[PDB]
Amino acid sequence: DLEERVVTINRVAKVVKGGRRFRFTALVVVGDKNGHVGFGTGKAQEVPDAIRKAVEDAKKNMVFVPTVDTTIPHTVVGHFGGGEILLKPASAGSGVTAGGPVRAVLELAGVADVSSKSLGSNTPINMVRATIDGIKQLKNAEDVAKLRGKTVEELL
RNA sequence: AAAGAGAGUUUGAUCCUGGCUCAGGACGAACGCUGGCGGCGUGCCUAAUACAUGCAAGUCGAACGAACGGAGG
Ligand SMILES: [Mg+2]
Ligand SMILES: [Mg+2]
Ligand SMILES: [Mg+2]
Ligand SMILES: [Mg+2]
Ligand SMILES: [Mg+2]
Ligand SMILES: [Mg+2]
Repeated sequence: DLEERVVTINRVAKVVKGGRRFRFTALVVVGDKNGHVGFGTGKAQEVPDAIRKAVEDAKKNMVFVPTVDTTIPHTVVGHFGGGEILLKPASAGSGVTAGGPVRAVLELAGVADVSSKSLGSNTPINMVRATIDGIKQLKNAEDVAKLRGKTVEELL
């Protein structure tokens, strides 16, 4: 299946000679606890329509998270735009410590032991983009062992 | 083995930079409302300002000076 959570909704405007027109832009993070997660944005005159459009957008750009032993294999840093998110492994039973959007994306991804810090701006969309970007350069022991032509025991 | 949570605020709406404020912990603490008990601790942070009253450094007859029972008269 696919579970979704709403992050934020913002009312944006645009000026015309007859006044102004407003509409809502909604950010939605979808994912399942198997290790798949994604984010999306929607825009509509009504909030539920924006949520539905954001969900449909998020369903099209899913990614995967390596979650060996329910923990990030190694620390990484995202760098998208003006946001910075640092993710590092945590011990078993430590829970998840993160900011709002980062907590949402990590919880929907499926990880249970990870600690993160925000080192940049606090704009939610840039925070989510930075978190996903940091998730990009994750690694698995088997994959790097195959890349370097050796076994896991030799590498670890 | 250890390993870090953010929020509000400049705009008609944005994205950055930047300051201000708040969410936590600790006192030899003080003030306000209130107040049942037990154990263990702490109590002039200011005037090293001025001091009633009492006690805190004396002891050795094995180196040289006591009343009584009591020799004797
Ligand atoms: Mg797009
Ligand atoms: Mg505040
Ligand atoms: Mg009191
Ligand atoms: Mg009282
Ligand atoms: Mg008591
Ligand atoms: Mg003193």
